[PDB]
Amino acid sequence: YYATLLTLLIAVIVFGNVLVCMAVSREKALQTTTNYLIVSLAVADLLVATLVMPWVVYLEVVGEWKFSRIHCDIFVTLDVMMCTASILNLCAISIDRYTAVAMPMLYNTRYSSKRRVTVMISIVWVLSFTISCPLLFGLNNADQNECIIANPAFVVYSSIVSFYVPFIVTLLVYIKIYIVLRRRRKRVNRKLSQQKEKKATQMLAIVLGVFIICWLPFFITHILNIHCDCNIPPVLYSAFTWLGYVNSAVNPIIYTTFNIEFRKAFLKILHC
Amino acid sequence: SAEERAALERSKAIEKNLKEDGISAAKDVKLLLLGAGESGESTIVKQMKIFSGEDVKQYKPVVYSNTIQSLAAIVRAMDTLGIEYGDKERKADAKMVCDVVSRMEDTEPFSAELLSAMMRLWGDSGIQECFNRSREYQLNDSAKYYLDSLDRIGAADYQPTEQDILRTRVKTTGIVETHFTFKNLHFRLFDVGGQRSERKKWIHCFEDVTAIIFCVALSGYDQVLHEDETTNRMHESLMLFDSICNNKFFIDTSIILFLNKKDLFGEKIKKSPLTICFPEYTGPNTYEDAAAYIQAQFESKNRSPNKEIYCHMTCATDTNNIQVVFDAVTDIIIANNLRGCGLY
Amino acid sequence: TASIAQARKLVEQLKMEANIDRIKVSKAAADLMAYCEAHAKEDPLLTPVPASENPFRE
Amino acid sequence: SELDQLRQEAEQLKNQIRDARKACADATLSQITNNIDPVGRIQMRTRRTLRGHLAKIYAMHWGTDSRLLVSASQDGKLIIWDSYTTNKVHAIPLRSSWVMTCAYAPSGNYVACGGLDNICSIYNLKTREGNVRVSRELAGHTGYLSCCRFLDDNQIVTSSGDTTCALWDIETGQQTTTFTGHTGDVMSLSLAPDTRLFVSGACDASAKLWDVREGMCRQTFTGHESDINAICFFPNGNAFATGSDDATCRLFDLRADQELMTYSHDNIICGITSVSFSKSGRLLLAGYDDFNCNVWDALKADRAGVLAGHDNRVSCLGVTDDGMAVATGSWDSFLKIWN
Ligand SMILES: NCCc1ccc(O)c(O)c1
Repeated sequence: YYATLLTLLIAVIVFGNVLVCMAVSREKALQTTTNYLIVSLAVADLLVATLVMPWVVYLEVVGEWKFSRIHCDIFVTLDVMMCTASILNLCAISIDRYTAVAMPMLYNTRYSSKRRVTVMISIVWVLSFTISCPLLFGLNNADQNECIIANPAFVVYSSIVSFYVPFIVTLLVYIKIYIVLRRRRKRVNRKLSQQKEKKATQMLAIVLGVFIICWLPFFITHILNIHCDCNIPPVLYSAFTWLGYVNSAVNPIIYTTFNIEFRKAFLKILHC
Repeated sequence: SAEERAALERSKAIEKNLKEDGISAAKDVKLLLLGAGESGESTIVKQMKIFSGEDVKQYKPVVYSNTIQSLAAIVRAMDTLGIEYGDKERKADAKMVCDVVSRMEDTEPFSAELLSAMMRLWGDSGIQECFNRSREYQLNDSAKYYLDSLDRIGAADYQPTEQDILRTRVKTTGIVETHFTFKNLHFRLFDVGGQRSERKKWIHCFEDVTAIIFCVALSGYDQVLHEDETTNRMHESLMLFDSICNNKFFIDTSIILFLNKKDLFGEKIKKSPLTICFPEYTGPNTYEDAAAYIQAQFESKNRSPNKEIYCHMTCATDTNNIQVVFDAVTDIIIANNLRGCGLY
Repeated sequence: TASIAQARKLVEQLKMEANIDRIKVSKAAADLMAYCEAHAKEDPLLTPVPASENPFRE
Repeated sequence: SELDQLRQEAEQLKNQIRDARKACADATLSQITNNIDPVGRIQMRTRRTLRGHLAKIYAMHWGTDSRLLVSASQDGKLIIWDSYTTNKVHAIPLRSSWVMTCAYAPSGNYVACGGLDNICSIYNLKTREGNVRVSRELAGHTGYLSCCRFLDDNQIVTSSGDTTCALWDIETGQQTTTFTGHTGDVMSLSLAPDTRLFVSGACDASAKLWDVREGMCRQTFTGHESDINAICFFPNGNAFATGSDDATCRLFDLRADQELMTYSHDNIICGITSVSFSKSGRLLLAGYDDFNCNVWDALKADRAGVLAGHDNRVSCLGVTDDGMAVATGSWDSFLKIWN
């Protein structure tokens, strides 16, 4: 009955993400491949906050899922689909930045630019559907009013495909982008230009750190809670699950408040 | 209707060709070349251009049409000057040439009849006299050359060129496009040397240029022309540099600055070392410190956080010019891509 | 003496223009209005043309 | 000596011209038109959008059939559009992509273009092959071409950034008449309805009325402070209007030898890139650097309406001969047809 204290999280997730969508939809300066991937991320966060989080609150209010079984199967499927889509959008953003540095001539164009954005967004939503799809039938094995994902056939598969592979992708790519930025920094060698590189060597760390801290403890618990008898009370599992959505609340700021064009778009939107 | 479908097929063919051309055209690097005098512009262009048959192979129909239009001009000279042909029949041939020109058919395939009549016209002493009186009626002497060789222009059907003048395009003046490649990048350098006109009106057309290459001479630190009203080349170079650096259309366009004639500069600074242009300069009377001061004078004109100036000192015999531009372009593109992501 | 030839050309141009006849502004304005009024009913931007007649709306 | 006498005579002649001007400048259109109704609010909408250019559009011109529109952009492609269906009719590659002006012949047989290469290129649109090729190149200018307009199939008027205009014989490929007297670069031309007179606007802001057959400047007009970017004629041939970098448009009458009206507004801080009139001459249209085109009531010096569908500076305007449609083009690579 204290689930309603999570209401502000929903309000925050939607608010920040709508600003991102409007920042792009109300502006033309913000028409880049990174801005399109950022909007896709904002959409995944808006959909998890709108379609999943109110039911997370309903379930926390009353621990018994006093609703239909079909509704739960849909809720669970959307929860997985939207969280997976958000993570995969983070991967798409990281790889687009890699292309931007590793192959500057392919990034700075219009035809291959549109093709890369179309392919990355499509593959993100295709994989999120494919991964969550098995939860629409059979394997959920829900019992009475409890409809929590706990089937190893899906839990291990989903954890590996939705997180660990995407996880290892961004960190190596982000580190490699840093290796390239650092090796060029040490050759180009007035203080601000090194400082601008330094902000990059700090902003990359921010993107990686928030991703790692928000999703890592959930998926370890997610597998461990089924793997063996262990000290995982429902309060810890739920706390990590909520942290997973906190990541969705965080994304709009680390992705859009460092970009001056987004700051200007936000000031226009906010009448500031 | 069938007519509308035919129109749609033509429209689709046009759209397809426009898209394919846009796709290939976008894969390039655009560089604008500026300076405030003769400077090192010609030196940097010659050095960058380490296409040679490209124009030669492509202008055959142009030389051909110039040859025929000129021959018609000669016929006009014939009647204007009062120079008659020995064979009056050739006057009818002269009329044919004028009709070819007036019908706008001088770019069309050259028939046997046109060759026979034009060769008959060319061998007449009155056509050579028309050139002898070219001072009264203006005739194209290059076309004269091609007319002397007209038998080859006609009988061969196609030949890239008969002259290495490259049509000269001396009157073309205007903008001179230099195309080249290096490593994996293609470049188009726009040597805008002939635009003796107001820059405000034509500068905007280069707003989307990848980078601006600006060439100044170090030896100009004390070089004053009478046309400069006591001002030296260094100050004219700095004033133009500042004008372009803060131009509203180039706020985020990076500049690659070449300081040329470093040898003449180093030798000249033995006497009056940088005192003449920068009387306030204080420091060792050396090549390195005078050069550092001058470069600082150019560096100080960059007032945009999203712009940088690349500097390199050159010598006419110093061939390390293509790699410098290549590297500067690479860093400019990377910086622009990094700002797209917002990393940096 | 190039500036003298230029001054001569300027003087001749001004002497020519100085002898051009002129009409009153109120008359020119009245004629301009008369033209606009006479054809006002004919101008598709002042009198919108119905879609059955307007080739861009049909 | 002689130089000072000639300079003083020139000053006396300018003073005499100014006084001759005051002799007639005792009325204004802005007062005489207080006796007529306003056009009211004009709410034009786009009916067609023309897509295809991949670069800033610099020139556009309507043909005499009100159906075929020609445009040119930095892509180096001159495109002929069917304004009713959006179907493309022609795409002409250019030998030089630095194109700033174009025109459509009144006969529908020829088109022209030019720019920073100082060459005016005339193309033949009616061929046996079905392809379009260069019919002529007009060389002899020493600066960029700012405007080209056809008088007839065999005669074209050019204006360049060489302080001069010229009348060219297309069939011969040579200049036949030159128009001198400008000091700054000349930005635009407009031809009279009867082809016998034309006007030009210059950086020095002195627009001039030229006699096509005489080869001399017949009238000099002043009023702007900065460069004049666009000029057009009033449909009856007795008046013209100019736009400048002063965010001002001015209407002049050739027989009055006077400026009749000034078009300005407190909220316009962008210059004028194009000026045109409606068939009746009642509406004056001007393109601006704030990504829109204002429609002015030419007899009121007020705002009739605004066309504001562009994302970049407006570069060209035109009106059909019958007044049925207004076309615009801008640096955003799109063309629009307004009705
Ligand atoms: N509720 C957090 C989202 C979630 C839940 C289960 C999963 O297997 C998964 O990959 C993601």
